Amino acid sequence: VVQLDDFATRLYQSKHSVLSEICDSLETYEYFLKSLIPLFIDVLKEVPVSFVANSPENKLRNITLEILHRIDALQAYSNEIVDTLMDLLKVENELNGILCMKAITTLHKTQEKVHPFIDIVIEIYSNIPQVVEEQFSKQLAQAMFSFKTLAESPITMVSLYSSYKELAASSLGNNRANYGEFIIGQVKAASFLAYLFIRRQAQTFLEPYQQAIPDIIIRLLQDCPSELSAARKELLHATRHILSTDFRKMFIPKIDLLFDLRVLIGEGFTAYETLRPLAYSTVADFIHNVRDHLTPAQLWKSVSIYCKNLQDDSLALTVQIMSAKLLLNLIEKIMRSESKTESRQLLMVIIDAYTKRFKMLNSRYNGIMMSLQEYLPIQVSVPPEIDLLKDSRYLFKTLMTFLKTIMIGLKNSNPPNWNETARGFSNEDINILKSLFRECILALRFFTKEEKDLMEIFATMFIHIDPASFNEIVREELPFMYKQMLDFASLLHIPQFFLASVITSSSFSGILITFLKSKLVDLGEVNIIKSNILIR
Amino acid sequence: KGAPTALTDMRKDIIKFSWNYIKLDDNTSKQAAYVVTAYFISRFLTTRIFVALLRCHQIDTRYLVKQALELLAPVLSERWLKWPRRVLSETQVANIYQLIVKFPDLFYPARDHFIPNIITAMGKLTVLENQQLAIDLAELILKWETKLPFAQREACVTFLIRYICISELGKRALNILYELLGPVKLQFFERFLLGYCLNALEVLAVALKTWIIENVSYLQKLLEKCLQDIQEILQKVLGIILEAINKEDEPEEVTNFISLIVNIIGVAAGVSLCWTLSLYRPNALDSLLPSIMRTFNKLCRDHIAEFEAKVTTNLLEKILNLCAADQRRVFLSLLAQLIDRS
Repeated sequence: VVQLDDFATRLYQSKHSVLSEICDSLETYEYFLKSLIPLFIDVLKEVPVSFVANSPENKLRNITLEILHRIDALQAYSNEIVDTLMDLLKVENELNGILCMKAITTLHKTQEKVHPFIDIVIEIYSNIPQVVEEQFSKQLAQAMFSFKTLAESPITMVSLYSSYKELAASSLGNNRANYGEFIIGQVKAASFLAYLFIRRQAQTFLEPYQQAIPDIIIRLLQDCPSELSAARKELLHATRHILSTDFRKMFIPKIDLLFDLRVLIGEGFTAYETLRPLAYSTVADFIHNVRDHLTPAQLWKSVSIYCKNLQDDSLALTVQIMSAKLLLNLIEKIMRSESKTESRQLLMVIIDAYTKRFKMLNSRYNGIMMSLQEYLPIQVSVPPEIDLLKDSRYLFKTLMTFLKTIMIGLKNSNPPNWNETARGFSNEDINILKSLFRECILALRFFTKEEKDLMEIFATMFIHIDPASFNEIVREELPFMYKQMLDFASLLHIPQFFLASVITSSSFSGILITFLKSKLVDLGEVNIIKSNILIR
Repeated sequence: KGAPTALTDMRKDIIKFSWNYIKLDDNTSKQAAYVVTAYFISRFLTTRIFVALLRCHQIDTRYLVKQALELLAPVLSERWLKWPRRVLSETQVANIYQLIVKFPDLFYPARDHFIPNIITAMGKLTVLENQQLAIDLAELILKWETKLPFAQREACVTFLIRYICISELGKRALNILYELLGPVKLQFFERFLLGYCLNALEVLAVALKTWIIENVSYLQKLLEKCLQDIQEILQKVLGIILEAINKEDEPEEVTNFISLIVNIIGVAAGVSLCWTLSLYRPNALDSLLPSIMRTFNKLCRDHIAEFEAKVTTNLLEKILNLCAADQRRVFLSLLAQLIDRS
C-alpha cells in the first residue's frame, strides 16, 4: 500500500527515517508485514549485542519494538525471536529481551520453541547463581511472567513440573546501588516466587518434595528493601494466596511459630499508608483459621495487636470492623481454656476495647451537629467521600451485635448456683462496665423499630450479669439516664424492658421508686417535657 | 499559599530545601517534594520539573502526580508542548497526560492532530473505573471539538456511538453525541437489547437535528420487528413519526399496523402507544371502539383495587371521552362507577 512506498524509499539517519515511517504507518497489510519481517532480519543481523549504547543499536531495538507494537508470519518471527534471545541472555545485556519475551508472549497467544525457551530460562536461572556470586537479572523477571502466561495459554502437564524442579533449584541464598540492583534481582525473585505461589495454590498439587517453602518466604519478607512499594504488595499477596489453601497453612506453625508475622514487615512510610489494611487482613483470617497450636503468650499477642487497630482512627472504617469480628470468633479458644481467671482477665480487655471505641463514636456526634484535615495542601491519597451519619450507624449496629456474644461468654467464666448467673467482679472491673452502660446509652443519640432493636440488644446484655453487681451499675447511671431521657423519649423503652417480666423486676423497681421520690418535689415546678417524662 | 509577602531571601533557598528532597528513595515523600515545588514555581530553569512529572510512573501516585501538574500548568505557558507530544510515542501512562489536556484547554488547541490520534487511542482505552475517565476523554473529544472548532471526527462519533452501544453518564454522552451530530448509522441500528433501543433513541435524535417519509417506510419495517422501555422507545419513535406526519398511504399502513398492535395488546403498552398515536393524529375512533371495551375491563380491574397503568388508562379514558363526543352510555356508567369507587 502507501506504507510500502514510503518505507522502500526510506530503506542514525535512515534508522530515524524508517522508524518514523513505521510509527506513522502503525498510526495509519500482511504483505507489508512480511516485507518488514525481511527488513527485521537485516536489522537484527547488524549488531545483535548491545553493551547499553546511546547509538542506533538501541534505535534498532526501537524499530524492532515498533514491529512488536504493530502486531510464515509467526514461524519466522518466533525463529528470529529465539535467535535474538539466544545470544546475550543470561547476562546483563539490554532490555531488548523484555521486548523479545513480550513478542514471544504475543506469538504464543495465537510449540517446540517454548520448550527451548523454558530450557533457556532454566539455564539462565542456573547461571543466575553464578552471576549472584559475581556480585557477592531483569530478564529473569520478564521470563518469569512470560513463561507462566504461555503455560496458562496452552498445555502444561509434564513440562510444568519439569521446570518446577528448575524453579525449586532457583535462587534462595544471598556499592549500595549495585547491592540494590542485586536486591532488584532479589525483587525479581519475589515476582518469580509469585509464579511459585500461583502454581502451589490454584487448582491442584505438584511435586511436593519441599519442606523449606516457608523458609523462602519469611526470610524474603525481612531482607526485602522497602524502596519499591509494589514489590511488597505482591509479596503480601503472595502470602495472601498461600495462606488460603489448607495443606500449606499447616507448615506455618513450624519455625515461624506465628511469631514473625507482625508489622515489622511494613517498614517504609510509602508502605505505612495503604499496605497496612492488607497486612492486617492476611493475619486476621489466618489466626481465625488455625485456632490451634497457640500458647497463651501468642493468644495475648494476638488479642493485643488486633484491638490497637480497632481504637485506631487512622486506618479505615471497614478494617476496624474486621478487627472487631476477629476478637469475637477468637472467644472459642479464650473461653474454652482453663478457669485460672485468664479466661476472665482476657475477656475484660476486649470489653474494654469495645468501650474505648464507643467513646470515640460519641466525640464526633456534636461535631456532626481536628476534623478539618482536607484544607491541608499536599493530599497524600484519594480523599474519603463517605458521609459520617450512615456508617456510624452501621458501625454501632455491628459492634452491638458482636458485643452480646462476648457477654454471653462472660456468663461461663465465673470464679469459684455458681458458674450460672453469679460472678465475682473486682472494683477495677466494674469501672469498665459503668463506661459500657454510659457509652451505649450515649451512642443512641445517633437516632422507630430500628433503634428499638438495639435497645433489646443493650438491655439483654445487662440482664444476665450478677444482680448483686447490677444494682450498682444501674444505680449510678440512673441520674445520667434521666438527663438523656428528656431530649430523647425513645430511651424510655430501656427501663420499660428492665422490669418487663424478668429476673431484675424485683430489684430495679425498688431502685427506680427510690429515685422518683426525690424528684417528686421537683415535679410541680418543671416545664412540660420534664413533667411528661416523670409521670411516664 | 498564604504568605507570599513574608520575605524573599527565604524564597531563594526554598529550592535548597525542596529540590534537595527530590533525590529521596521512596515513592511518596519523593513525590511530595514535586507538589511543594509546584506552589513555589506558581508564584514567580522550570523545565526540569514538568518534564519529569508526566514521565513513566507506577499506579501508586495517581492522585499525587495529578495535583502537581494542575497547579503548575498556568505558569507553564507564562514561561513548547513537544515534551507532551514526545511521550505519546512511548496506555496507563497516558492518563496523567490526558488530565492536563482536560482541564486547562484554553491553549491546548494548537497541534490537535495528535489529539485526533489520542482520540483514536481514546477508543482503544475504552475497550472499569477508567471508563469514567474514558467518558471524560469522550467529553474531552467534545471539548477538543469545542477547542479546535474532518472525516475522522465522523469516525470518532462512530466509535462514540459504539461506546454508547457497548453500555447516567452515557445519557450525558448521548446528549453530547446529539450536540456533536448537529455540529451506516441506519445499518448499525439494523445490526443491533435495551442499548439497541437506546441506539434507536439516538437515531431519532440524529434524524431531528420527503426523505423522512421514505426513511419512515424503512423505519416501519424496523418498528414492526420491535412492536416499558420498549414503550418509552416507541414514545420517542412516535414523536419522530408524527413529526413527519405534521408536514401518504404508507402512513395509513403504519397506523393500521399499530392498530393491529393495539389489537394485539387487547397490553398496557398498546394503550401507551394509542395515547401517543392520538397525540398528533385526529382519526383513531375505529381502534377506540375495541379500546373502550378493553378500558371497560381495565376500569373493572381498577375499581376492584399497577397504579401507573391505571392512571394512564384513566388518561386514556380521558382522551377517549374527548374523542367520543356510540358507547357513551357504557362509558358514563363506568365513570360513575369510578366516581362511586374509592
